[PDB]
Amino acid sequence: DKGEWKLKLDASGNGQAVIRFLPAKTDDALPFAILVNHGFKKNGKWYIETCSSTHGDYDSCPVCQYISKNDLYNTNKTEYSQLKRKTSYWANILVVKDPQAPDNEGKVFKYRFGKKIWDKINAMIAVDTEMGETPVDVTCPWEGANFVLKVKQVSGFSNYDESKFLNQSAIPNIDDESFQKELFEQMVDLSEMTSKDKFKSFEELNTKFNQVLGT
Ligand SMILES: [Zn+2]
Repeated sequence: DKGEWKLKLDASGNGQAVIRFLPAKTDDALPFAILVNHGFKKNGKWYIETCSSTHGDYDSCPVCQYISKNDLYNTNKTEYSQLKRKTSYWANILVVKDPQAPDNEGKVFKYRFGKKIWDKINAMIAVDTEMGETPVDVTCPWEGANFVLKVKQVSGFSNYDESKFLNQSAIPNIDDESFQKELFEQMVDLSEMTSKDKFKSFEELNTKFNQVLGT
């Protein structure tokens, strides 16, 4: 009821589903949105904000400024790991199979994910064409491929190692214009996730950052 789809886990902490990453909503759009941010707690307070480096602006981020000016990477590894920028991704997807919530099947939602899954998408296209490997754009409605989402609790964390892409396949009914029109219709504007309004001014961030660090 918000537009975002999530994999629902069981008591054991297991989850599986089949999703289909969708292509760019428009010709000048991208199938993925890249977002960077910071998230850490200090003095009983949380600093959870987007990082202006998402669009190459490190100056407008107080954390990056702090990390850099204090050479934390070299003077305090620990602190560095806690405060370092974190990259995630957004995409539009078509839920194929969702055992835990069958009502999602056949619908389009925005889906967020990390490097572990992003690499699987890229490993499909960044192949060795010198050895004859066939690249595959998994987001193509005709020659893309469904992705099986598998989660398992490993060492207390959600592990996605078993997630993988299946064989290439065209989306069913994709040739039907009405279906195709509705599919792209339900896709949300991914650039919206990285627009200017998603970043607070430097002064506001710095103010919050300082209260979190106690300055
Ligand atoms: Zn930053």
